[PDB]
Amino acid sequence: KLMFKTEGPDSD
Amino acid sequence: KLMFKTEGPDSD
Amino acid sequence: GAMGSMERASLIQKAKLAEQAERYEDMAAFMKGAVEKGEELSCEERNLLSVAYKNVVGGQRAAWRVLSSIEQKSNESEEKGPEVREYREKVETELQGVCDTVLGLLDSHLIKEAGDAESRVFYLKMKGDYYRYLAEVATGDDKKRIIDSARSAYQEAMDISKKEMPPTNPIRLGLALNFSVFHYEIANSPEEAISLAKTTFDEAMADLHTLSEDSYKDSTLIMQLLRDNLTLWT
Amino acid sequence: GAMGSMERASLIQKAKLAEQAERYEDMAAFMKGAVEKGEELSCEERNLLSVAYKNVVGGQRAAWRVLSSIEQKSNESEEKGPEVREYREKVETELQGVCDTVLGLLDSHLIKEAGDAESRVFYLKMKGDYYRYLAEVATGDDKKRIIDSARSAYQEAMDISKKEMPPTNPIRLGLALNFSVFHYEIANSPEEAISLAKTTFDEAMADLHTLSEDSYKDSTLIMQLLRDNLTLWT
Ligand SMILES: N=C(N)c1cc(-c2ccccc2)c(-c2cncn2CCN)s1
Ligand SMILES: N=C(N)c1cc(-c2ccccc2)c(-c2cncn2CCN)s1
Ligand SMILES: [Cl-]
Ligand SMILES: [Cl-]
Ligand SMILES: [Mg+2]
Ligand SMILES: [Mg+2]
Ligand SMILES: [Mg+2]
Ligand SMILES: [Mg+2]
Repeated sequence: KLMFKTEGPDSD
Repeated sequence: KLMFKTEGPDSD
Repeated sequence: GAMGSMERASLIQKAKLAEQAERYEDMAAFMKGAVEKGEELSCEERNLLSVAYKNVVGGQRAAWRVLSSIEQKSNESEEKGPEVREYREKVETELQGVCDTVLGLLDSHLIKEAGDAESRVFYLKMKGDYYRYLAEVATGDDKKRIIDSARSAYQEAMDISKKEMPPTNPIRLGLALNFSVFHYEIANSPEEAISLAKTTFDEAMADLHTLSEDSYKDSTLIMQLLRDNLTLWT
Repeated sequence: GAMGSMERASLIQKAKLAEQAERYEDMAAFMKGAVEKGEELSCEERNLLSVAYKNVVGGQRAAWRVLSSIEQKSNESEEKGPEVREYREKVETELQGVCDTVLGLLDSHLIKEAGDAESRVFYLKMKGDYYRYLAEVATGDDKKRIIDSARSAYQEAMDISKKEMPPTNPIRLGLALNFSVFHYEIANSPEEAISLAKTTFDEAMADLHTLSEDSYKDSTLIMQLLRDNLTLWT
């Protein structure tokens, strides 16, 4: 899936 | 520490 | 529970060590133990709590998406039995458990003792985030209520942030970023998402002149994430 | 134990799914369950077992090294209390537990039922590897015996591999690679390490002409790891 930017560590 | 190459996934 | 015998300060120290060692499950357990001491958290401690659980749930989310994609392909061929569904369900249940744990800490009793904007907005944003992660995997008769719980937490956080924080405040910016993603792909409100991201970006831009060099870097980092999303969305 | 009620084939299937999801703790638990069914493992299944535990112990080793480095610096300042040592000890104990689990599977009863060179050498190499990981963290009155257990397992594997496998065989090559690292930094025998890596590389080079394109790629991949180490060592 295309994941959009969210706050904090991009851990997924 | 400098780690040398060992077999398989370089998981450390 | 299991951290009950360890000093609060030792738990915090070990959370910082666990972060350095990339041991995020340990980091989360240490910070859960620190929360359960009953004292409020400082800004640094709040961020240790959030970073720990974000890393844990992030691994679970990524794994869930891999398994869900395989499962959908299998439905849509050749029938392979119940194993893909079972294992997706296993990871899903673990993920829901982490979200429930975080939500439990926020409800007992971090939010009710949080009076300053920087703590209260931080925790309400977290509440929105972990209901959002529950929403990502929700399919049953509770999905609408989970989505509304996320919306409600984000909206309370937004209302406080607009009254009590400048538009460049990094907590306010990260909240708006995450609420805009909530709108885009959980609430199926892409226009609301775009509006929120644009307005947030523009109002922050106009307030950058008030900031020090260091605060400028903090704020523009998150502004770039809003722009990244707007570029994908428009 | 906890996988006793799941079909062997379902455990294998879920190990493959866990690998795709980068869920290596799950992958290891599934493969432990498969081993405990009591049947021998195929080549693919042996590799699933090894990849799973290598990823798990690799994270622990990396974390242990971070914490050990912090601990040494603290000795080497300002005294910070027992926490660094305690947490290094925690990770160390977890690491030792994983090594003991793998060694237990090999001893009950993978090695004793392994008669073909490709299975027996694979398992004896694993035995050397997990005693080597124990040696990396060993400091007490058992360190010499742990090191000798690693040496003994590697040496039996080497003796079989030289009699029963061609010099390009990837299992044989990976064994020699790992035994050379054992020599270099566990046994404090850098000259033995260099000799073994050089001889292994040269004898493999001279046998490449016998291989298909695909086998050539498999063998030269591991040969490059020998060269990488020789470049650092000479
Ligand atoms: N251990 C971590 N991951 C973090 C610690 C802190 C932090 C917060 C306050 C005081 C000292 C450290 C973070 C933080 C969050 N807002 C700004 N900061 C500082 C750095 N930009 S993040
Ligand atoms: N699931 C994994 N990580 C692996 C699976 C297998 C494998 C082995 C035999 C048959 C089918 C697959 C591996 C393997 C190890 N030696 C060669 N191979 C094949 C690929 N080079 S590795
Ligand atoms: Cl399962
Ligand atoms: Cl500890
Ligand atoms: Mg479910
Ligand atoms: Mg339009
Ligand atoms: Mg110890
Ligand atoms: Mg010399």
